[PDB]
Amino acid sequence: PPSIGIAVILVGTSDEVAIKDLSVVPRVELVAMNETDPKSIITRICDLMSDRKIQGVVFADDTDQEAIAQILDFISAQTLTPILGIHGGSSMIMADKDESSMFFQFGPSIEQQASVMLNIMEEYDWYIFSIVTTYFPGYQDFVNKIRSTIENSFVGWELEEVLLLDMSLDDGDSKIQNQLKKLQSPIILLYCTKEEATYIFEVANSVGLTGYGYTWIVPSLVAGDTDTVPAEFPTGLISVSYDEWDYGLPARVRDGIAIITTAASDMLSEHSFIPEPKSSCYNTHEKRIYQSNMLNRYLINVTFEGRDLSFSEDGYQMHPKLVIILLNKERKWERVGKWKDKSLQMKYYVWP
Amino acid sequence: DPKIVNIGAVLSTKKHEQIFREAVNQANKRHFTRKIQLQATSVTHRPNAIQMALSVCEDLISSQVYAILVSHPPLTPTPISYTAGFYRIPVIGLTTRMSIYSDKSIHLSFLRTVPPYSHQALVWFEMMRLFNWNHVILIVSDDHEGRAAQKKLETLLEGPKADKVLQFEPGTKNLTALLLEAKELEARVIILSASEDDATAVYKSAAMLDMTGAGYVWLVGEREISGSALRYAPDGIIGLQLINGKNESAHISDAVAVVAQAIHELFEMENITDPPRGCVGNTNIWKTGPLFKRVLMSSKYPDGVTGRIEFNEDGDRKFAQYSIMNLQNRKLVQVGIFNGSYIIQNDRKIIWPGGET
Ligand SMILES: *[C@@H]1O[C@H](CO)[C@@H](O[C@@H]2O[C@H](CO)[C@@H](O[C@@H]3O[C@H](CO[C@H]4O[C@H](CO)[C@@H](O)[C@H](O)[C@@H]4O)[C@@H](O)[C@H](O[C@H]4O[C@H](CO)[C@@H](O)[C@H](O)[C@@H]4O)[C@@H]3O)[C@H](O)[C@H]2NC(C)=O)[C@H](O)[C@H]1NC(C)=O
Ligand SMILES: Cc1ccc(Cc2noc([C@H]3CC[C@H](Nc4ncnc5[nH]ncc45)C3)n2)cc1
Ligand SMILES: *[C@@H]1O[C@H](CO)[C@@H](O)[C@H](O)[C@H]1NC(C)=O
Ligand SMILES: *[C@@H]1O[C@H](CO)[C@@H](O)[C@H](O)[C@H]1NC(C)=O
Ligand SMILES: *[C@@H]1O[C@H](CO)[C@@H](O)[C@H](O)[C@H]1NC(C)=O
Ligand code: NA
Ligand code: NA
Ligand code: NA
Ligand code: NA
Ligand code: NA
Repeated sequence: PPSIGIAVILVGTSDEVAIKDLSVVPRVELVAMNETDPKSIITRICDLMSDRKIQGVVFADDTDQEAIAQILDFISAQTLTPILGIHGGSSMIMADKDESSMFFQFGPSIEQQASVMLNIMEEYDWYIFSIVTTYFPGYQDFVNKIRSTIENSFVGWELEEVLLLDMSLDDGDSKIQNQLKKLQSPIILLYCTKEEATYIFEVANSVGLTGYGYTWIVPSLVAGDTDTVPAEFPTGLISVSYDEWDYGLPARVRDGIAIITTAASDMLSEHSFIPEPKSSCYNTHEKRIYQSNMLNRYLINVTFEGRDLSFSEDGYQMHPKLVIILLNKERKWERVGKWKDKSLQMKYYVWP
Repeated sequence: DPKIVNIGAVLSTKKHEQIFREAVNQANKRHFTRKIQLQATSVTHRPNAIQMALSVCEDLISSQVYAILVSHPPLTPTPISYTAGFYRIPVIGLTTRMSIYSDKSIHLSFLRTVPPYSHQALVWFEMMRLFNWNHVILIVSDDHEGRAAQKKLETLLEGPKADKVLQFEPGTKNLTALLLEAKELEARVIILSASEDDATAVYKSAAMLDMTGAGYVWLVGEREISGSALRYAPDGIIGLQLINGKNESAHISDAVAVVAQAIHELFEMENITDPPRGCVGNTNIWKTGPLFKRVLMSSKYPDGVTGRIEFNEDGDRKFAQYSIMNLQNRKLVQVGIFNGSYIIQNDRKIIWPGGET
């Protein structure tokens, strides 16, 4: 069989040895990346394209840097090269991906997480709540998901307030503080970034909203690296997390390599061709009439070792086994439940 | 020995680069620059988006720019907006009119000296008040742009009301089903929001349905009376033209005047941090970025070349001036001006589709 070049970029500390364990065959190359700024990531991927001729990229990082998703979507659409954000900032929820994107993420979507949050609430009969978002992309999709779900549930849900915080400006005037004082609900769903959440929480504490009788449910990106716990995060904070526990990095890399290889084998064994790995980022403008995102139809619905690795219409994993986590007294994230297939299985009946 | 505060720019040409370098010089001439002095840093647009993003890092962020001025390329301001946004470095759009740059979520540190096309709804509204067009039909393309105009016109209307709103798929060449639906209504004032090629599609079908003649009023924007849209446009149409909207030189002057004022205003405050020196190895936002954004957003410069510079809640230009254009005997005749707040009719009479309503 012919060979396909797959680059596995690993930002941060990783066990390359543990990680090292069809119509076409992969020729994998593990790449260690030091920096995560736009120039470094763009430059790294572009140099890898220039030498090896890469059919697709598998990307993993250890950061709380959700912009890596945007950088990678940008690189993906411009070069028309498949990129898989398998872990960290690369797998975090994003803005609307490009029309020409080939970026697929292992993490759960905005709407998936929003449902998981309501499933937690239905379980402990937490029907009275408020939503607090920043302008982080998808904030409207988050509110709209809750609202649509809520308005068809023959349950007595009561969405008391929806706050929109502008984080792009300095808060010297104490606008955020005055908005947060509007909150009266025992449950608050917070949609924002980990960086934004640290500020918001510092404020919410001043207004006495982080204490007992106040529960904050947050999405995956606010928890991020569970080993980096901002001091301003309230003890008793509930979050959703993509199973860093059981779906370890080597399994993810293997699955990432499987997706690109299967997709390529399928397109080849159907169209008698695969897309040519373009050897430049500096010619994209010239050769776009010759390129397309054709591989996406094959990348979106790969099945390997019976495991259904299919992706959503928006590029997030279709069926992810999420993990519900609680920030305990020893300021450490604890597993308190699991979300496998439309069903929630919690640890506690009553929270201690 | 003052502190050198750099201002960056991504401009169309070297003439424009020289105009920028002069605007900054003049600013330093006109301000008290014992403490802080400006330095112009600039590049022209790159052939593609990857190269443009790389250019911002290598040529502008490398110089610790406080803001980046961006002219619409002769490619979009987006690679500039994303790279600068990553560090919370404000971007000043000089000629980009697309309403998507008004999206605070995606374009998180962006201000523009030109209004988005959606803002022409402010003119149509004043026009409706003036000519007592209390019932209108709004035709929009089902794209971000078309919906932006609808969302904006609807805001102003919620006196004069929009009897129906009709959206169509961008690229549809046969719109007689859409236009027949519009013909059935009592309202004869048709407002259109569509790209140049989609405006042509509407124009041809409306003519075939005899809806471009006496009885009907066609109220439209700039795109709909530009290029191919103008070749098939009904005689008697009313269009708009943003005065100086394509004058990159006028907008370089004004953006620099505004930025220069804001810089000096910023340094009146304490603990002002410098932006990061380059992209490589920097993943932290500029701590002063958000304050500098607040300062800019709330900046007023009334003696601007393009008029009274002020920014709205989306950092879009307030008090923009437009030419009220009327197609008379296949010639685009200016019949008035929207001065930023009021409609001023000129001594040239409006010929309506046919003659005079
Ligand atoms: C766009 O076009 C509008 C419409 O003309 C302009 O707005 C007018 O601007 C002029 C000049 O700045 C203003 O004129 C001043 O009006 C004062 C009284 O105003 C009241 O009455 C008017 C009319 O009923 C109302 O529109 C207004 O809201 C007030 O209720 C006078 O006191 C002023 O007189 C003094 O100054 C003038 C020179 O400015 C001297 O000649 C006089 O002797 C005197 O000392 C003056 O006449 C007018 O008020 C504004 N109207 C509105 C609607 O606000 C915009 O300026 C123009 N913008 C641009 C960009 O060109
Ligand atoms: C060429 C290139 C492409 C991508 C990148 C990364 C990047 N940096 O900024 C962005 C934009 C995309 C939307 C994102 N909005 C927000 N990000 C965080 N917190 C937020 N709060 N409210 C809004 C918001 C900013 N992408 C850099 C260079
Ligand atoms: C990245 O860090 C390692 C640390 O051992 C170093 O050897 C390597 O040279 C660095 N990468 C670059 C691009 O210099
Ligand atoms: C998913 O992939 C399988 C491959 O066996 C294919 O038969 C199926 O039609 C695909 N589904 C969709 C919805 O494309
Ligand atoms: C563009 O604006 C400048 C003023 O800054 C002026 O030199 C020039 O006349 C204007 N161009 C046109 C076409 O009027
Ligand atoms: Na072949
Ligand atoms: Na193409
Ligand atoms: Na001076
Ligand atoms: Na803005
Ligand atoms: Na006139």
